[PDB]
Amino acid sequence: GSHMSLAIDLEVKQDVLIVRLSGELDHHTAEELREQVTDVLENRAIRHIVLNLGQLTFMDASGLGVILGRYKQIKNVGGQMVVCAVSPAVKRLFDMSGLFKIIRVEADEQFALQALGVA
Amino acid sequence: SHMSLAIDLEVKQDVLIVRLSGELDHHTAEELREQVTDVLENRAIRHIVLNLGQLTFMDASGLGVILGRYKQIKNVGGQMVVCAVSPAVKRLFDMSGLFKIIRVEADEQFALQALGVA
Amino acid sequence: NEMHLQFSARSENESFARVTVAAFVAQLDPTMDELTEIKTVVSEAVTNAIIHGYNNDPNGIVSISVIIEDGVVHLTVRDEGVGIPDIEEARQPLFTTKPELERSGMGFTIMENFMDEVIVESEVNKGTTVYLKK
Amino acid sequence: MRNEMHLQFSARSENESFARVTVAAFVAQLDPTMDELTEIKTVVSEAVTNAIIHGYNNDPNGIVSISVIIEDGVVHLTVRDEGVGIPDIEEARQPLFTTKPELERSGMGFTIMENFMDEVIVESEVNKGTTVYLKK
Ligand SMILES: Nc1ncnc2c1ncn2[C@@H]1O[C@H](COP(=O)(O)OP(=O)(O)OP(=O)(O)O)[C@@H](O)[C@H]1O
Ligand SMILES: Nc1ncnc2c1ncn2[C@@H]1O[C@H](COP(=O)(O)OP(=O)(O)OP(=O)(O)O)[C@@H](O)[C@H]1O
Ligand SMILES: [Mg+2]
Ligand SMILES: [Mg+2]
Repeated sequence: GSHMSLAIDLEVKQDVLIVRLSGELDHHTAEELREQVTDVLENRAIRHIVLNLGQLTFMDASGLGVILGRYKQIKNVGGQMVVCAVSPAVKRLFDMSGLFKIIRVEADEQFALQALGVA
Repeated sequence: SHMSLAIDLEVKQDVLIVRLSGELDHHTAEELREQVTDVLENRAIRHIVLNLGQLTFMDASGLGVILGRYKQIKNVGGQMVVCAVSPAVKRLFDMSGLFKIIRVEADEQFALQALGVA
Repeated sequence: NEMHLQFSARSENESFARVTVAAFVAQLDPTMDELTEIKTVVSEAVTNAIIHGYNNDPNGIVSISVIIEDGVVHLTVRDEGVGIPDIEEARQPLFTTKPELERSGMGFTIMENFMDEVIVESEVNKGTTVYLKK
Repeated sequence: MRNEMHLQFSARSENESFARVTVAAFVAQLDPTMDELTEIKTVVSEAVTNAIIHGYNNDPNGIVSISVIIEDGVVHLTVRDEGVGIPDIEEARQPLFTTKPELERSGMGFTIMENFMDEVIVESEVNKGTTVYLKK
């Protein structure tokens, strides 16, 4: 839907980029996310990313792809990426890809910010 | 197998009230036809009031089942009144020219008044 | 952009079919009315195929195509069913060959009023095709 | 008894959501659970995306064909591909393997399909096409 089928929300808290997702995260949609995020990383010195999946309706391997791509971006700058408000459906995919061994998970945004020494 | 159209029926004296919720299509209109003709066999019904207020969709299968029910009511000297008709549905009553044979009312109280029940 | 959908001729698939169609066309951001007409038209043509074209025999298959281009919705419904003998006669308002099933004979009339065009091609015992444009 | 649906559509990413939702709709007739449905939609999306990114390289003139033959409570799903194919299918069957890293693909596609379905048969001949059969 031109972001309907998804809805991306971004906010920088000092050196941290928060990405809040609402909708389905698939090939079509994960490409748009990638475009907006990589765009913010070029324009600002972002060290950490927090990904709020609380309102996420769906996710496929296209969702894992864009997440790892973002982690490698964050990895080089010596940062951390934290996902929060993850539903079981989505948590499951993190278990197969073994994405967890590289991405910290938290209950909500506040605990993700605490994990990044911001709060 | 009914969640595509919910059918609510109630007999008030010699009047059968049919209130519809959902879509009224081929599949769905056939189930309506069955419950109604069934009530007509078990009870001496002269008039029918069709409340279309919560109706989401209707096709020519809707007209068909209504027309078949009119002929049934015509036979006993009765009247059929449809009420709370949406524009979309009203439009179809205009093509088939179903109006020439079916009275239309604002809604269920006025339908009943037209039938001298209230 | 194009979509094609086939399915066994069971009345239980009719809603699914028209909803599927409306979902694909929604990419042209139509109105609720514009959508309502399309879904009705689809429902009208698909029902014809099932009751007439296959005589309510589920082993039959209904084929719906939706080719969208330059804002135009090119909808086609086909069936390899019974076919239509006299088409100039079926096109006659209030005409039907299934009055035992309470069919009112309003189909093509509706399709005609909802669509900017309606072409019904057919050969007996081969099946049929109905092309609509909006 | 059985009921079947077939869906074809242009290889564009804007149709993907549409396709899996359509499949999920048809399958819904077996009154599945939200998890059962989610796995199927995930699976459909996984296979359909494979066809679109690894058969037709994002090119839309391609056509993806999904078949859903339901019978005796079983869902028999299939996907097609008249585009480029898999030269070493068995090697593709290897966890994490991908041709597209510039496109950030992780090689999960099949691993996901195998874990969500009771069966996964991938047939293919190069330059001819690719066909993934899933059962549940
Ligand atoms: N796919 C088809 N195969 C064979 N005959 C068909 C087909 N579609 C329509 N017809 C014939 O054309 C006549 C026309 O259409 P309409 O579509 O007006 O019919 P009905 O189905 O009789 O009416 P209604 O839409 O009110 O149910 C039908 O009565 C039927 O005999
Ligand atoms: N329809 C297809 N046509 C041609 N090659 C295919 C097709 N489907 C899969 N493949 C090949 O199988 C390999 C693997 O699968 P997966 O499906 O796991 O891949 P990805 O697409 O690389 O991974 P992911 O699903 O995580 O993005 C692909 O990299 C691709 O080369
Ligand atoms: Mg008809
Ligand atoms: Mg893949």
